[PDB]
Amino acid sequence: VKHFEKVKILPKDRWTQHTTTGGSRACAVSGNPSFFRNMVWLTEKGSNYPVAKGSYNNTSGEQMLIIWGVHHPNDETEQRTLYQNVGTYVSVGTSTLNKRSTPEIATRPKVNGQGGRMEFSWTLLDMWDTINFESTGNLIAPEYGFKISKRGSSGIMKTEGTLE
Amino acid sequence: YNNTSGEQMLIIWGVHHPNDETEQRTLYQNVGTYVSVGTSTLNKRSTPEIATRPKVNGQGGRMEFSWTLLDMWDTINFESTGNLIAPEYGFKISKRGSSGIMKTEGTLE
Amino acid sequence: EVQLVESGGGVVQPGRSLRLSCAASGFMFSSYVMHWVRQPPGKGLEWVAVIWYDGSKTYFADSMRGRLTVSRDNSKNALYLQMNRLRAEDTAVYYCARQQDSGYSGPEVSYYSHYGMDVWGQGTMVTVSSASTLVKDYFPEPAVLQSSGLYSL
Amino acid sequence: VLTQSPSASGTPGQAITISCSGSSSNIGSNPVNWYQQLPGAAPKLLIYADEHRPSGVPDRFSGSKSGTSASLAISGLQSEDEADYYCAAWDDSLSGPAVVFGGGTKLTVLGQPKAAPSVTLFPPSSEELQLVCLISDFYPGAVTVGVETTTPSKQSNNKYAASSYLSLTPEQWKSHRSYSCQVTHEGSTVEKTVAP
Ligand SMILES: *[C@@H]1O[C@H](CO)[C@@H](O[C@@H]2O[C@H](CO)[C@@H](O[C@@H]3O[C@H](CO[C@H]4O[C@H](CO)[C@@H](O)[C@H](O)[C@@H]4O)[C@@H](O)[C@H](O)[C@@H]3O)[C@H](O)[C@H]2NC(C)=O)[C@H](O)[C@H]1NC(C)=O
Ligand SMILES: *[C@@H]1O[C@H](CO)[C@@H](O[C@@H]2O[C@H](CO)[C@@H](O[C@@H]3O[C@H](CO[C@H]4O[C@H](CO)[C@@H](O)[C@H](O)[C@@H]4O)[C@@H](O)[C@H](O)[C@@H]3O)[C@H](O)[C@H]2NC(C)=O)[C@H](O)[C@H]1NC(C)=O
Repeated sequence: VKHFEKVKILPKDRWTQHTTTGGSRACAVSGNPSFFRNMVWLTEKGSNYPVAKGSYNNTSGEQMLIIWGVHHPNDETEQRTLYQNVGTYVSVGTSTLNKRSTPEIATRPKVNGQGGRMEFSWTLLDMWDTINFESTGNLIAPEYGFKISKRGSSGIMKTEGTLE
Repeated sequence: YNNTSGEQMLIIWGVHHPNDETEQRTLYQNVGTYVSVGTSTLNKRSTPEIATRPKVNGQGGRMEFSWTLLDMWDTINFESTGNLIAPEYGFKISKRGSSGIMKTEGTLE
Repeated sequence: EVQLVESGGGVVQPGRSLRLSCAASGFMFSSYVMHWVRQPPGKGLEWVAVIWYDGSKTYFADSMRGRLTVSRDNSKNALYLQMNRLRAEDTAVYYCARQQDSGYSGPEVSYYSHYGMDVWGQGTMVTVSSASTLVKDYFPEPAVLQSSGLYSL
Repeated sequence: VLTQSPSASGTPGQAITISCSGSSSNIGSNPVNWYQQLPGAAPKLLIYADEHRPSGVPDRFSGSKSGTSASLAISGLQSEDEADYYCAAWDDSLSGPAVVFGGGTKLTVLGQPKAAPSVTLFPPSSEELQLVCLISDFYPGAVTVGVETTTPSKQSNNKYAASSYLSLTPEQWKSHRSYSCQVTHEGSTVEKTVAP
């Protein structure tokens, strides 16, 4: 891959029923809690966490890379405070794909002062195909997807050096 | 376990997969159990898949074992409501080096 | 070495106002919603106020209506309390405490409500009297002080 | 406000339980934390969100909640466990959201025999131009006697002390209800009554 066009598929503002403005101190930008610029971390709004739904038909004109996370809380407490109801799940599907993942919970060593974890997955969404998310919690959503613009023999070079 | 050993440590754990709900109850009491392992890098919450299987060693149940390498100074966490086969031990790596596993029917002279 | 240190305490005359600070160290201040709570001298604890990590929202005790400004400077690791129209009741030790969260920071109280106050300062004592300068009705400083702003035992 | 048992005491090795109660507003909706204040010093959080303890806290301590009430337990008892204990819960009342604290509880490990106080009265002196009930020693503290009373104090003999004073608009009414200072050890409330 030689180029990407970054498309806004599922805009932050389109979830009126959940809290999209949450962040963490592990992503902190100059002391202030932040999060992945390309992701939305959904939490309860008004003590409720209604089913979250989103879909994208691909009008981009080319294939699109899409990524989503699922949050794995440190304890049942965290699960409740964040997503309210337990026994949650995250569902993604397309012409070819199926996943319903459940939030594995384990007490883990603090990493970045964080016992929770986020498991991300990706897929290639074909032209004219459609992606479906629905979840009752622990869903880290894409606000974006990457359309493949230019294609070609290329590579990833591992070096400590700089561009002259 | 926090790792004070001074080197990396191999750790193994099992999860029991009973032949029937009966066995599950008699052994672990409550059903809808689970087994949770975690470290700086790792996460698993496994649930005890139950199936009636052919007797093997006169045993219809099974045990699924998993392992990991626990880094120096890192910490391993287990918690489970049942079907957990726990390590009483772990293996610290003492000596390191080009070596191998040789398959032979022969003996040491 | 995670700690909070309260300063500004002292004597204040009733009808006047008091200004207090708290110095945070050994952790990231701007990610933590912070607390003011006071313990009158020998009586129990009283919640005073709360200020959000980003300073976006404040909540005051019903006791504090109309007398209270609470602010924070994140870059200075500073907590600021300013309270008007004081009285004998307001006499107490003053505490700056840190509200604990999961990893997570957000606008809703629903998150933090499950937790609370994993670190405190050693406090700063405030005494309200218009006075100044057996044994009875004496100054300055087992004793106890009456409504006259005076000490005796 | 929340509410707790007035005081408590027990023995080394013994397990003891302190309670907290309050409105559907606070505890009924929002959960509860427990703080521990050792004497001469500042609070430190014992328990958060009902059951859960933080790091650095021994296992003997643990607690719970049901309905609008919550409870705290110490499974075994060391001298280090002597302090004041506070339940606290978020309210979500009106006027607005707010934290709320229980009044408090003091407990005593009983590192010694019990006792009963010395209380004496000494009415107003005849200098008298226009009171003092002192309990001269006792264990443990918290004797719960122009109302003024001091906070039970440590001393050499390793029992405690205290003082209480009143007033006057200098007459005689009380009498004949007079002057008393009846003070209570949980175990006897006791009467020193003297004076006109
Ligand atoms: C996601 O959105 C897409 C575009 O908005 C949808 O793709 C289109 O879907 C419609 C109906 O499902 C199809 O309409 C049919 O067109 C055929 C033949 O059309 C010819 O020309 C188109 C380009 O315009 C070409 O793609 C075809 O191969 C044909 O050569 C007619 O015979 C039918 O009567 C009907 O009009 C479109 O063909 C289709 N576009 C493409 C690129 O194939 C898609 O359906 C949406 N997905 C979902 C789940 O709704
Ligand atoms: C598991 O147990 C381990 C050992 O008991 C813990 O490792 C130690 O953790 C403490 C605090 O978390 C760290 O203490 C800090 O030390 C640094 C600098 O120390 C320097 O020297 C040490 C060797 O003694 C070296 O490892 C460091 O790289 C430094 O060169 C101070 O700046 C801090 O103020 C503080 O004192 C230890 O550094 C750390 N040891 C190691 C090997 O890194 C570990 O925390 C435990 N894990 C859990 C989950 O509790």
